[PDB]
Amino acid sequence: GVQVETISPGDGRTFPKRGQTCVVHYTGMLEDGKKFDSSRDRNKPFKFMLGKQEVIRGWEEGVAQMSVGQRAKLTISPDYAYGATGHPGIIPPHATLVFDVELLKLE
Amino acid sequence: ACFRMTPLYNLPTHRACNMFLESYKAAWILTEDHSFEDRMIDDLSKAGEQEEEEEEVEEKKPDPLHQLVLHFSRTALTEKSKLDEDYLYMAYADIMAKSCHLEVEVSFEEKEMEKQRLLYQQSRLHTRGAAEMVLQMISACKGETGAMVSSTLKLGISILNGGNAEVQQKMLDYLKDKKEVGFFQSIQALMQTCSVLDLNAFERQNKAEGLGMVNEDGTVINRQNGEKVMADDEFTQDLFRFLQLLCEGHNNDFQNYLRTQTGNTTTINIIICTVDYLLRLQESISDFYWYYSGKDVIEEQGKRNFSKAMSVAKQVFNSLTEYIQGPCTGNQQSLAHSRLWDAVVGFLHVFAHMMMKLAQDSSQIELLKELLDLQ
Amino acid sequence: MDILELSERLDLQRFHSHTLRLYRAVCALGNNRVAHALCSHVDQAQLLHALEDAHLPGPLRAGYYDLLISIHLESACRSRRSMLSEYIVPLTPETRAITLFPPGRKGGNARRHGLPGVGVTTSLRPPHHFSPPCFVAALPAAGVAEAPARLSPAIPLEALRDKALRMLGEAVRDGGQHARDPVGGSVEFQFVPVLKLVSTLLVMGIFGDEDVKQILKMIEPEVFTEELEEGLLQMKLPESVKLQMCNLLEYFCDQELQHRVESLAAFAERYVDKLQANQRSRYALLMRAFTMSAAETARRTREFRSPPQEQINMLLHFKDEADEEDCPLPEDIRQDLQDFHQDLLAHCGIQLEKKPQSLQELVSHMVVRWAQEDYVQSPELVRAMFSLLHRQYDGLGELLRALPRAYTISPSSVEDTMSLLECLGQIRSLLIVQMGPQEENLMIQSIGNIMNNKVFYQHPNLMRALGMHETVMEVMVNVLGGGETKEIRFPKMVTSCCRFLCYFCRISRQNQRSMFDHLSYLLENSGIGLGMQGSTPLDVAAASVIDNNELALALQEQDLEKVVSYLAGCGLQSCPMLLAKGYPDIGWNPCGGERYLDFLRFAVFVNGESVEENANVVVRLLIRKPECFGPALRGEGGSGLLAAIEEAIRISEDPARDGPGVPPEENRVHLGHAIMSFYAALIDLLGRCAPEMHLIQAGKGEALRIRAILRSLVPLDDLVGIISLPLQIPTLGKDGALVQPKMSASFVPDHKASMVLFLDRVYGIENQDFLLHVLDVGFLPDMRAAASLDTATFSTTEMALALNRYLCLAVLPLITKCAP
Amino acid sequence: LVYYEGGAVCTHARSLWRLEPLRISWSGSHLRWGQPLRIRHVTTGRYLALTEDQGLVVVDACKAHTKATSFCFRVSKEKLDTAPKRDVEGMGPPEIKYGESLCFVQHVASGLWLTYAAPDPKALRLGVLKKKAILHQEGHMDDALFLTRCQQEESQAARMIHSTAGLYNQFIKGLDSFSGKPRGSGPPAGPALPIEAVILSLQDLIGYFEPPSEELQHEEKQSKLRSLRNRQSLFQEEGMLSLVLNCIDRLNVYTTAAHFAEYAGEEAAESWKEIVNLLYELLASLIRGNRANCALFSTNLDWVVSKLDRLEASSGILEVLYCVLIESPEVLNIIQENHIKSIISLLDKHGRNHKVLDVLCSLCVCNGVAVRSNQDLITENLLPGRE
Repeated sequence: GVQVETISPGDGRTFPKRGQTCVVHYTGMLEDGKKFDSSRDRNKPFKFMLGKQEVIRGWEEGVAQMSVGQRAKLTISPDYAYGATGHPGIIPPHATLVFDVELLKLE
Repeated sequence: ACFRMTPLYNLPTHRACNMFLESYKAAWILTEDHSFEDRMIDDLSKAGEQEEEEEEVEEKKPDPLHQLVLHFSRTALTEKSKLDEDYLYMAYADIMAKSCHLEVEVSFEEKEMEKQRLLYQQSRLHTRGAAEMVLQMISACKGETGAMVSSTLKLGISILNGGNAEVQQKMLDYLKDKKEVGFFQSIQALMQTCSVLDLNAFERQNKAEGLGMVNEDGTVINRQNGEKVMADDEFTQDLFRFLQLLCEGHNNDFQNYLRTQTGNTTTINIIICTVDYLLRLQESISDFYWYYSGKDVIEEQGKRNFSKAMSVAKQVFNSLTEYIQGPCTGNQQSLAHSRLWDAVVGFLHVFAHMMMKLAQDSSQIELLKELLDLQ
Repeated sequence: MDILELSERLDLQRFHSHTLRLYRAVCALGNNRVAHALCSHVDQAQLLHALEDAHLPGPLRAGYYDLLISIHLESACRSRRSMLSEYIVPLTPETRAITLFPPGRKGGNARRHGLPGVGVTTSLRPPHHFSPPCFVAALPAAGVAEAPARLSPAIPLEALRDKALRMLGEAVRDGGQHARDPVGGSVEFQFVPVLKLVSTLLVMGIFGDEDVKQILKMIEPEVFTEELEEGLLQMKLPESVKLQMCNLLEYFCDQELQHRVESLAAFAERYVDKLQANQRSRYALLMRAFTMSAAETARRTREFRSPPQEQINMLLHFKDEADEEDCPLPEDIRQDLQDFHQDLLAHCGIQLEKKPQSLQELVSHMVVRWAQEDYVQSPELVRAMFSLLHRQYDGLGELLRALPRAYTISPSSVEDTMSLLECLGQIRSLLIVQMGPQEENLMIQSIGNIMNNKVFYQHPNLMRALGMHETVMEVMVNVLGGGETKEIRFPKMVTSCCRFLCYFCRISRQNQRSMFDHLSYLLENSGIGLGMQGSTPLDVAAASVIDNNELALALQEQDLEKVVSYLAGCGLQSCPMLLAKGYPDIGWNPCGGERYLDFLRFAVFVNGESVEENANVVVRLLIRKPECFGPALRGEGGSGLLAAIEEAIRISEDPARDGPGVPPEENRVHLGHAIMSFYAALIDLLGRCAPEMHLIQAGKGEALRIRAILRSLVPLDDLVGIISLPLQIPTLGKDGALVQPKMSASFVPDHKASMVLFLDRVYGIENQDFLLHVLDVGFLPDMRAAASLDTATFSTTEMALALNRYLCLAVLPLITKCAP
Repeated sequence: LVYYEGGAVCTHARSLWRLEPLRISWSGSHLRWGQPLRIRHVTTGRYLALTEDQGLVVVDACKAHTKATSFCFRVSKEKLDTAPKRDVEGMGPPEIKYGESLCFVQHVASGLWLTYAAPDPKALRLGVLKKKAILHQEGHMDDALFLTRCQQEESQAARMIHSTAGLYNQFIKGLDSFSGKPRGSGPPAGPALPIEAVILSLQDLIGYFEPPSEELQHEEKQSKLRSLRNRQSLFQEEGMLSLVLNCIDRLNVYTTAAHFAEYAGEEAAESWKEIVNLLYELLASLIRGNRANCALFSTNLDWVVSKLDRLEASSGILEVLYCVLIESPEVLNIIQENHIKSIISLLDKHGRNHKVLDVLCSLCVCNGVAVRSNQDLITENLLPGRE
């Protein structure tokens, strides 16, 4: 499913609130470690609003438990991830996915 | 529709702007023109500071004119299924033609100085191979009428103007050393494409004028479209004048080549092809003669139609006269066995009947004069 | 393994270069989803750093530069370049502010030409549209080919411009340095990608005006100084580098010409305002001065009697100065307009320091100097330089060529016009691609948007200039060319292409002529297109001819040859898809012949008026073709038309003779109804082809001869039997519910009216007793039927309504003529 | 059966004919009116003659009897045939003109006039423009036969094509001969394959198909490529493409050199590698640069696809596929996902190759248009793995 682990601690007193947009920086790599997407390479943090389901709904929840200023290691199972169809070209079908999430701020 | 005619102050602003743009483009910019093409060719011709190198002379580097010519030859000689239109070759060929020709008590000296000037401008062109690639353009054109072939034939007309023996010489050698039928096949297809007067087309035009339907925008009576009759007549004139100028100078070798192409695997007689086209011309002329013979008098648009037709016929007759002149005995025999005698008979009957018809009216005297010149 | 190290291993270098070219090929033609997939594999920042690094080998840098330019820009590039040709200027006050020459103390013609590319150009260009690349976005639940096509990935355009400028400056500096090692291993390898980037950015127009000024300084410093770096031309460059910087000059000249166009547009705005004011004043004087003088008032009114366009025209007739006094406009306004004309000539350089100070002259000098230095060995380069040279020599000529393409739009509808230009951009986009179902949905909805546009209704000449109809027929024939006969791929394509072009027919008579130019080749394709459902290319061709007598006259006998040959072919056998439908076979195709026939009938009657020449030609073709007469009334072995009609009614009665029986579209039609539809169509052609009461009263011999052949082909007693044929009437039943047969089986009053129209057109009315017997065989049974029709429930029925229609259209004029 | 036909066949070699006199000495002399003459079709190599059962048909030279085979050409339909002309050595008087004179064709033994069979009923329904040549006593009005000059290199090509076709038919016959039975530990028991002969034939064919050097100037380069078009068209109409493909199939039934030897023997085996490689080279040379050539391969692309996986001539088959793809768009339209996957599998098993990469690039876009489906499929099945 969704496995969460912290590499850097966050404040913990502040949490993402469902229905609030969050600006985050992330790098997306496969299970083997090959990087396919990096918001840092984009140089602007990716923005998403909680509950809109624009983010993969498996990935969306995994952000929620993660505190602000807390560097994350997130693993997504294919059922939570793009799944059997997968993403044409970028993600192979029915493969798990790994991300690291930096929750810089919530707007 | 005149009370409905909206004064330009009541006219919508944007619409008025558009129609004014059209009106100005018609009235001013289209009318004005200055010939920068002469100095264009002059600059493209002149060679400067090559001589300090002293090895390019042994290699004969092309002057910018010669380079443009060589690239056009590259485009033409390159094989393609259809002769593609190039607006650049369109305009460039028009430019070379206009620069080349660049045109009352004139002294001999003055007239000969004009002749030498024309020789020099034709020289600066034929040094490039322009008429050689003109023949190449015809071969690649494969007898397909179009603006491309029209303009390039016009350019050949310009380079041949006055019948330059040197140009006739080089094109004769080129036709010989290619010994290829495709160019002559193009010529035949082309003169097949040449139009003759159509009674059905003329009656359709008569319907157009008589109806004079009001164009839906306001009231536009008596609209005149481009006359479908002899739409290609200018190009036909150009082609027959081209053959004229090739055969000019009474160059018997050129007339023999026109009569028969030994180097070609298949030999065609452009002269008898011309005879056939002349026959179609007579048939058209005689049908129009009968049509206006039913009428009491020829209407003005008809007068213009015959006028342009017989101008075409005049050029055709001049071309045939040039072919036969010299005189080339082979051409003599070829005409002798041909049907141009029946052609002359038909033309004579037409001539007689038009003289009796024209003689009555005073307005017809101008067309009668042109007919006298045709006879 | 380090990329710089790969430079030494030629095998790896070649493989990676071909890998870059492979990404390029797969991304080609604006494959946006593929492009995003590559953005997953290739990082934008990685590409940027690759551009920055100079040590990296030349083939590699060329590959990466191409990938950046294409995978991000090329879609916007092709779109923008396509819409560059069209020149449309709104009537903004900002547009009015524009002038040909920059203001200054010196006279405008004497004033230096405005620095090219600098100023305000209001030509309506849609903004570039990009989609941010993000893969955390949820997978689209919507099905493929239904969601809109993804936009091209987004790049920070400002930063990209600044870096492009930066390595451009570095390239110029290094060229000045003449360092032994060029960037990428060659001078051309160093420069070429930079000029590609500059070309793309400039054509997008994202390249800001100050940076364009900078670029001009780098190209030629001493030239573009506005009141040491060496010119790029002074540096001398290999042939490819010459090619692309020539492209840069070409872009600059295009922008300059666009500036000229908008300048004349703004002058036109000022001038038309002056004309409206002055001509209001003139008319006010006219209502004032008409009491004094009549002869001048008669001519001045005649000037106002003229259509407004011709009024503008003979107003503009001041150039010659022969009749300038005749123009009502005063000498002052004529003077300032002449000043404008001189200004325009000076800007064009038409009117009469070694360094040219003018972009056109310097470009000419550079072309001449190159051809002088050496013969160019690249024919494309030769083509480019000579085209540029000719163009710089003929600016008046460029203006001639562009003026028809120019157009002016009111400021109010600017946004809707912009939307329309976006739609046309989508249309041109799909032309390059091979047709696929997503593209199918795409241009269907895009065409729908085009119809929905009000501006699309408003400026017919403007569309004619823009040429969406030309692009539409192009994509039509691209679809048609591939195996149309074996399989009509995408009837949705063909039907939509009609709906657009067919609507264009309904739009304008000038548009009618415009497509009429292509009508022959359209008909050639339409020879099989009519078999497609409902509206067909044959139908659009038919819509073209109708409503213009001039178009009818321009109709071509050889086109009629092809059409009649098609008609005979339908008579040769039935359509194969009928058997594919399980529809039983018949010796001939009735439906396609019927479509050809109705095309011919739209051709013959313009405003309900026959073209006698066309009728004669069709008569010739019919007499050549017994199949045109068809199986019925064959002659020898000739089934009577009446007998064929009753047999067709019997077939329509017959179950499964018209049906496979093993209707989701319900388009399947009883063969009896179809064949008799064909025959009623033939009768309609034959009646319309009949000569007219005028020139029959004078009696033109050929006219009466054709009429006699018509009466011989069609026996009057046979037609009397046909009109005598009763028609089933819907009746109440089964507790009194009305019983209505299906019209695809039913024998129709439309056909019966075709018969009656032929009768009145050809046989007409001769005898009163003959009239009475015709009535009592066919018209009075119908008129008892009509009497029965007057019922409350019956009045509802569309079929009784149709009876009322055709009876009134025919029986009433019959009474009118026959009353004496 | 020979039928009077018009169209592209007129340009084709099958319309070309070979005519030889009866007397050997001074055979090249001026052809004389009413001369005894023998007609052999250039491509077939068989003679035209009269058979009682079939009237006149093209017959093999061995079957030819030289009297029923003998025909005479006549300027006149009416016949006197009274006194035979005296045979003359040397160049002789010139009677008939090449491409100018019109002539009647007559069979000396029959005296029957050769004419068309006339348009048969219901033949217009076929639409054939070809009508059987028949011998008629009265003949027809159009019995006068007009004659045209052939072209030297075209005739040379036709002669070499006939020899090539004969030798390859015999070689294929030998293949089928030992194909049925595995030789095993015995003699091949068949006539020796013309191995050196086919090697020389292929080598000459490559040399005579070898495309011009690009360094040659534009005009003669264009002329030579035009000759290439004509030559490829001639080999296409003749059927060498098809028969060579049959050859490739027949040698492809054998997997390896030793396995083929087990049917044929080592003395046949050693060349087999070079034979198949140079054969694929011949296919590539013949098909390269010809729309008509690539057109037929579109009918069976999977046939190529299966052979792409084969190892012995991998480079040659790859070049063949390259020429097929780069020249024809329809082949690009018809390709399918299994085929693309097979190409990627080839990339895997043969390792990295810029050539395979370029063939795939051509598979992406062609003729200025890109196949949406092809690009999407290749992205989907190759890009994500990235190995």
